[PDB]
Amino acid sequence: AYARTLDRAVEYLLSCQKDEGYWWGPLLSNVTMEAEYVLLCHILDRVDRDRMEKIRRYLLHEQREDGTWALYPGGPPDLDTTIEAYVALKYIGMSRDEEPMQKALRFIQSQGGIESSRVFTRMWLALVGEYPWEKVPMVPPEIMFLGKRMPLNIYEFGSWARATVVALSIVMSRQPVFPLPERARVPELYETDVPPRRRGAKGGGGWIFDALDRALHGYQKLSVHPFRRAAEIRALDWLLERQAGDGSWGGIQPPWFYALIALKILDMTQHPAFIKGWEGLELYGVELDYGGWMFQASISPVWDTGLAVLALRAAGLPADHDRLVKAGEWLLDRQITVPGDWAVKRPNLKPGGFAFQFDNVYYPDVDDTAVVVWALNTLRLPDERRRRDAMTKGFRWIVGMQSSNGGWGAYDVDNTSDLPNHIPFCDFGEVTDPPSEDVTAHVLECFGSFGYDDAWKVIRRAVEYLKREQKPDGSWFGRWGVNYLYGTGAVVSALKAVGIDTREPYIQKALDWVEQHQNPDGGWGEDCRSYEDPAYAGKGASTPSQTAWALMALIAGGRAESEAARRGVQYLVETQRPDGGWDEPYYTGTGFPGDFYLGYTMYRHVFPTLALGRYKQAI
Amino acid sequence: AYARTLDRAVEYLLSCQKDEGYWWGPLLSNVTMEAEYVLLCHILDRVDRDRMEKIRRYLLHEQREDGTWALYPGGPPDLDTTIEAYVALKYIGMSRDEEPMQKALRFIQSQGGIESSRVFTRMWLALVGEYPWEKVPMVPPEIMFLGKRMPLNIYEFGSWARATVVALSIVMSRQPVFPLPERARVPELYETDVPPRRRGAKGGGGWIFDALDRALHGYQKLSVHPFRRAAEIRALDWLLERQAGDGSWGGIQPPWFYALIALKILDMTQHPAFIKGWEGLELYGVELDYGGWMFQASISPVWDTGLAVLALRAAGLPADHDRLVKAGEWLLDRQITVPGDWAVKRPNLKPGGFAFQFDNVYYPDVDDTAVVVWALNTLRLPDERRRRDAMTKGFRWIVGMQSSNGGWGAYDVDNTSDLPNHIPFCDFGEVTDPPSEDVTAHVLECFGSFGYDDAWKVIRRAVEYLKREQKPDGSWFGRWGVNYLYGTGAVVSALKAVGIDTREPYIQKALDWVEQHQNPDGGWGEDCRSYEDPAYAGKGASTPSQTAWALMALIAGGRAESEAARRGVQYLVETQRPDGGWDEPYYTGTGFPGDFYLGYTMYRHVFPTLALGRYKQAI
Ligand SMILES: C=CCN(C)C/C=C/COc1ccc2c(-c3ccc(Br)cc3)coc2c1
Ligand SMILES: C=CCN(C)C/C=C/COc1ccc2c(-c3ccc(Br)cc3)coc2c1
Ligand SMILES: CCCCCCCCOCCOCCOCCOCCO
Ligand SMILES: CCCCCCCCOCCOCCOCCOCCO
Repeated sequence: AYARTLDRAVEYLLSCQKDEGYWWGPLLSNVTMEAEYVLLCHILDRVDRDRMEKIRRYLLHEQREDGTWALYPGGPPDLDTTIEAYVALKYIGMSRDEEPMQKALRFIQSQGGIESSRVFTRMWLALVGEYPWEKVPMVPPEIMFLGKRMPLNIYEFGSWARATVVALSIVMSRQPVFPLPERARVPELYETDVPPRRRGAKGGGGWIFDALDRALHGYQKLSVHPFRRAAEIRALDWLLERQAGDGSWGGIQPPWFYALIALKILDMTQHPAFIKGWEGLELYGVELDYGGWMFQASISPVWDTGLAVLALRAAGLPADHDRLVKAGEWLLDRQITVPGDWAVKRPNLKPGGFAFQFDNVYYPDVDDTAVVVWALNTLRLPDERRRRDAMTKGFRWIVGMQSSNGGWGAYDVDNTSDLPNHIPFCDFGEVTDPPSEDVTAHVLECFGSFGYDDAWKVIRRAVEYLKREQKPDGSWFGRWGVNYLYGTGAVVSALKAVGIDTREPYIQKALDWVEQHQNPDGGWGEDCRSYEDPAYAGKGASTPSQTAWALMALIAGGRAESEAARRGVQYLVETQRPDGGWDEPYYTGTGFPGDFYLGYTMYRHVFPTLALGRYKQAI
Repeated sequence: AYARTLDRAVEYLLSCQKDEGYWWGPLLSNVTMEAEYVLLCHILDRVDRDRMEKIRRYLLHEQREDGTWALYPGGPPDLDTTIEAYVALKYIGMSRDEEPMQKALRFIQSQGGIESSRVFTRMWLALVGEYPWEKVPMVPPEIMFLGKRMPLNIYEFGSWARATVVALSIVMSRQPVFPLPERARVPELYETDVPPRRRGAKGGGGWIFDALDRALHGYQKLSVHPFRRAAEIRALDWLLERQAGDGSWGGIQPPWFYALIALKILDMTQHPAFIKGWEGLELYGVELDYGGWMFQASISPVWDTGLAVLALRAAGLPADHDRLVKAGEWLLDRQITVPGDWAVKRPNLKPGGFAFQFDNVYYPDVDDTAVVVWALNTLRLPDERRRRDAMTKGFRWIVGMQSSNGGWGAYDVDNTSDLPNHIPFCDFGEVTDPPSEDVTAHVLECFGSFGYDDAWKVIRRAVEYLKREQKPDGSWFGRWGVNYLYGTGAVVSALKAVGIDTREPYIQKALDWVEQHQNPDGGWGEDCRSYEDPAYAGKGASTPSQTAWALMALIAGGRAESEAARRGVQYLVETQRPDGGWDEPYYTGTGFPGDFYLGYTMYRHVFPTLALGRYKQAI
């Protein structure tokens, strides 16, 4: 039956593999990437008329009937995203009249205008002079003086927030303004009567931080700021030391852009670091066949490759298939062997992790490292020496990364401070990197492959963590993947792999929850709204990936030979395309719950293949 | 008569001009450049068999009958240079037997062996483990803590020494060893009976520094060096901030190589600065037609271009010649507009200088700046706006650069400390950058072109400086050009340009000295030995450049219509080649008096043309 579905999915995957031996699907997000890019180009005075064009098609192409842009496809209109896209277009050439500009503007006004947008959005506008800097939450260079163990030192922030904070302190230190031509000024963003509905800090704003900010804005007005000169150079040096190989900073859009702006501010346009950071941008860009151009928030080569392998294996290909060897070899050359920001909390821990992107040595993450190591553990490569060795380093590193609650974060250990969540500046996404169910699950499943079972204390401490984090209805939150279907799929699969008994009560209570959300069409789907409103948990249009996730949960829990089970397999078999792939018009990836969603292009092909590969196993 | 010589020389220079509009002659030095390169490659584990070959041909080709290499062509065998070349060859493949290896080896031994070589040479050997680190003068990272105004803070060193000191403190901090294969070990460098004739610090070694070093090597042995971690990072950041656009450091061989080694030491071979620093090297390399390959100690594009223009103008071409405009435009794009290390002593001084090489913004020098500005002053470019403006900036920068004694240094103001000259480490070349007669002269002649005569206090203070520095016999030392013929030529030409009276006693006493050293063959020549033994001052085989220098001195002093005068013109007119150029098998350039000499490839063509252009003027 499905066997053909598999043979067809397999050959399709293999056809997507690049020459070097890896897989690399693009990463989808929202238009703030390209919108901010346009603005960046203006700040750096490096505008390419042809590029703007391609960007205009894209922005428009992405706008909806109502004239707005959302975070995820088929989602509620987003203010910030729409404001930024609006300004972007007006600068590229559009007139506030044109149909699109019209629809958007009205939606923006019906929301309280610019005064209701996240800090970033107001900050960008502040940068081109369309918003007073005084009203933007202040982050001082002096934050660079806080010690390793102090309230709000930069290492109390998540890796992704950290670099941004550093780069920004330099920018906010100078509060520079790069005026836009009159043709693009957007005063109309204020022209509204609706009351400005301000978004506050993630965890609520104590009156302390409120005061402190006003404080800082006042100090900012003084004529002399002693040691500021030094605080800046401190930040700069911090940035210069960490620049990634591709010229980015962390391989993520934000800090990269801010860092570049900051160098511009410091008259360092013709310094090696600036030049490289600038040229690097192109690698993250993508030519859209309909004429547009988009910029990736980040890139997932390693990750894509890692899952690719595992899927193709669980599928059927030989642990030494010459095409998988190409990948295995490639992966080995990726292993990070030098200290990263994580060493600040683990000085005696030997380097051995992996990054998400191509060349980002200071920020390996547990998730990638776990999947990669495990994927390798399933291959037989020529140099069994290096494979054995690689694995062991990565493994040890993963173990040394385990946090205090027996769980695993993504980039740091016990990056669980609560302080950062209350600053006025932090009103978007996550700011800290605490342990999560999905990463912890992936780790356990990694160790699982090696055989380490529930006996080992490390594994237990972790299971205890998961057991305590389970939800009332028996599901598990999905931190980096939409959502409960993603998490529950992870945990169960993991627990199964570490020897735990699939028959336990809590396990059964999870599998039940799964069968319970199967859509009429036989598959499963969970919409990104499930982060904002619970009624959506496990509810949504069926997708190949999410279906594949629920299947893995079922296959692991023994219910492989179920109705719901065989039912979901049908869905995949039917919905598959002639070429072997699958379609998926919905995002199944999560950047920040409720704030930033991602579309992992390869998910639709790899997870269905891995789920099917594992079903063919249960028989 | 000579008119043809000029026409011929002119069209020749014009044929040497690159497309972009500049001139760029190679820079000759000695084999330690290529020898150190070989070693560098070994340290970085990046050896290209093919390149090694090209370097062997070169090394050999440069060796002399006696089996030694000298600093300047036709000079006494140099120990350090020969030791380094020896080791280089042995590593590339030579056997201690072969004729070349034998002759060299014996010369080395007849000198006390390795124990008689400069610090650098022993250090390089220490790096590959052929010499104990304990016996190498120690320079600690902690030097990074001395304040702006303190004994031996890094800004008390000359720009070229500074960067090296920083990069090295990191290296000496770790005292790393990169072993050579047994095949190349050079124990035989010790096998000698002759007493080791040790070279001491430039200005003498007080017993203090002697003790201090011993102190440091002791502290080096401790198990804990508090804050060293930070001293290193201070150095690292200092380097990271100053890397040049081409990836070099200062556009000079030394620090660039050391910095690269230092990054390697810190596991930063995957960092942008290193990759760029590494790829940058190729630009300084040069394919030799006989199969060899050489590496330039530095590059003189700006300088060459600057003089090229002036010569072609004084010769005759129109101030708006389309071919000179190409140059003028090019030069404008070169002006440095950001703070350099010089700002540490001139914070309120506006940037406006120029560098020697292509892209080296933190180290513009007075010499280049003066020649460039002045050369522009002689042109008529399309955008008279930028020309007017640029000049002004440069001018101001030059003025603000004048030191305490009315003289001008090269890179810094009053970089005249005496402390650095006594450290055990500093046994090679110059370590400080004090004012010199030639630079000061070039500056005066620059201003001179504008009009600013002796009235202006600036000019006077300077003339006073020169007047006091003149030698007993009426000559002027040549700091960056071999030597008295170079300096005296500069000064006199300058003084003439600033309105002074060529008839004065001291002026006449100079011109006389000139006429007095004219060689029988009608030309002038001064050998590089004139830095070690006075009997050589103004003595040596005639060269096109030095002849052209003495001519400018004579033409300026009114004695243009002299015997010696017309006599020297003959020399040039005759010795000139059929193509238009001139030959010059001798170095006329000076890096460090008595320690490092340079061959300016373009000198032989430009100065003769400029001297001839100025003779055609006196009629
Ligand atoms: C899929 C598995 C998740 N696991 C953990 C691997 C790591 C993935 C990379 O995680 C991120 C995490 C954050 C980001 C951002 C981003 C976007 C906007 C802001 Br504001 C800040 C960061 C852009 O790309 C990102 C990628
Ligand atoms: C011709 C005019 C001189 N004027 C002033 C312009 C500046 C020229 C650059 O001066 C230098 C000055 C020093 C160096 C070194 C060098 C070589 C060995 C060591 Br050790 C240290 C530096 C290599 O190249 C150099 C070039
Ligand atoms: C000069 C110290 C070299 C020793 C490196 C250990 C650094 C420990 O990391 C602590 C914080 O820095 C995070 C890592 O990325 C650092 C890059 O800087 C490179 C070498 O200092
Ligand atoms: C963050 C301060 C930036 C202002 C620096 C100017 C300081 C005065 O110059 C001191 C000497 O250092 C030379 C500066 O240029 C080198 C690179 O350092 C980068 C920031 O300017």
